[PDB]
Amino acid sequence: DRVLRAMLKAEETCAPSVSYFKCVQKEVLPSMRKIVATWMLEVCEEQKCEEEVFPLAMNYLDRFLSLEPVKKSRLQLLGATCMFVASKMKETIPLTAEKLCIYTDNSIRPEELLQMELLLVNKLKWNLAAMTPHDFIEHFLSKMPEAEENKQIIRKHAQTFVALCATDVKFISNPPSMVAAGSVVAAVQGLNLRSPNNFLSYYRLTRFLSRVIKCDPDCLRACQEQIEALLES
Amino acid sequence: SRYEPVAEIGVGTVYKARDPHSGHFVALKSVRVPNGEEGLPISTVREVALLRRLEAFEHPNVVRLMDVCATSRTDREIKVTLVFEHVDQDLRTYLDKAPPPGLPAETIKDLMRQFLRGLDFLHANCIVHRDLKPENILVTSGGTVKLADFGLARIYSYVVTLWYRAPEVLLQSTYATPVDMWSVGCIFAEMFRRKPLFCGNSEADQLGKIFDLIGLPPEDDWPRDVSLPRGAFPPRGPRPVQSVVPEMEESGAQLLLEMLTFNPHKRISAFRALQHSYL
Ligand SMILES: CC(C)n1c(C(C)(C)O)nc2c(F)cc(-c3nc(N[C@@H]4CCOC[C@H]4O)ncc3Cl)cc21
Repeated sequence: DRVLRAMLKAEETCAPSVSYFKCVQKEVLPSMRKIVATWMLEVCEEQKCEEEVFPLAMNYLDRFLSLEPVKKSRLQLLGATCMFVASKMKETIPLTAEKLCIYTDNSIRPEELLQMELLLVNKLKWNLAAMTPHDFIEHFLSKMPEAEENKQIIRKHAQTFVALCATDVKFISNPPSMVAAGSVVAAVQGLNLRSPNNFLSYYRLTRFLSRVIKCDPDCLRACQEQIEALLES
Repeated sequence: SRYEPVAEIGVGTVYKARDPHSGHFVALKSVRVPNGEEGLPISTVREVALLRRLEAFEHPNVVRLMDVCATSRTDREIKVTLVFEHVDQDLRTYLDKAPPPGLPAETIKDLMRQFLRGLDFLHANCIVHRDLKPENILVTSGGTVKLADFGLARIYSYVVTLWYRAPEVLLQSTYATPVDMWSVGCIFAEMFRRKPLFCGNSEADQLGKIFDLIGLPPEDDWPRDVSLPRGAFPPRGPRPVQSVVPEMEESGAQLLLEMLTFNPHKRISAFRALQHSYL
């Protein structure tokens, strides 16, 4: 498709830097991002958010961290602000500033979150409709030879993998199309192991999805292995 | 970037500036949106972001939004600056500059094809311009036509010409995607005669002007909710398009009438108009 080639272009313009912890950030470390990422996932699950809110919010956080140094005391404020902008972009009823501050035990106040919003939206140059692995999983599923029943289960497992991947630093290096293909492959491999006669898309699915993204099958394989190793922990 | 201004493009107010690194000229448009308890208005965040999303398609017939910044902030207002690649002239200037007799028919068809290619792309991406005019239809040095000033209705909401407004918006009946197509018919005819087809000072005077060419619509054609009743307009018959629009071939006048159709449900779409034999 021609929309797929525009999605792959759009994700190259919303790309975070794989070296921001070394080059940009002086106090923020991966363990801190994992804690703020885990907290954001908990807020989304509790608030019954649209599944895309959490990977979109993480996408905003990595991009902002790639351009602006942030004090480790203001990382939670940044995570809450990323969820706030992501909620407005992907939800009919966006999360309120005070509903996000409640989840910080009111250590941050709405005013601080509204000031961060201007900073975040400006540093991202209002590129807020960023592609998320969820957009790619849908494109891959239509192409895949599976009955609607199987696509719903593949969609569920792949999205769980995308959420797990977002907490880890591998979400920074791999573009959303890569995270989506690695998660779909990890999901179909798991489903085929449980039912060998079903989910027959497993067969050389890495090579298949690498032709759709025009990537190296070795990189997609490395991505899939990284995602599966994360699931074990 | 921190674009330094060069001149004022015109009028709310658009300025011309040089990109400090690229060196390319850009057009700056500033809009004011309310600063609520929930910070940036949700419509402003969604609408501007969706405009940014359109740049990935790299459509040749639309203006490119290359930078956005919330430059100012007070307790009651947030100022958003939109940076667009500069286009040297607008359709009106292009039409006025051309010497007599007028623009060649081939030139008109090519401009119409580009206008309709750009309008269909907006229509496909759930955008309705709602204020299509020669001033907002920009023309590049190469002759490429690029549409501008669209998708900002929510932020622009929170004086102007009615010459291109569809009869439904004048009657305050149903805002719809086909209103742009009615404006295309007005622009299309204006390319041949080099003058606005309908000039109305009032919302009822504009309708009266429309019925002088298109005739008076029948009661069945009349919309369910009307601000102004049919009985308010005199019984006018349909006037041939050729009488008011010069040097237009019969197939062009047929296409013009498909765009200038009172009922928006029967009105030609941008995609159908592109498939027309005249184009
Ligand atoms: C002027 C008007 C249509 N306009 C409005 C408003 C809200 C006022 O309708 N916003 C506008 C905006 F944001 C941008 C432009 C624009 N202008 C140029 N070039 C100018 C165009 C006119 O001829 C002289 C050229 O120098 N290039 C690119 C762009 Cl994007 C025009 C805008």
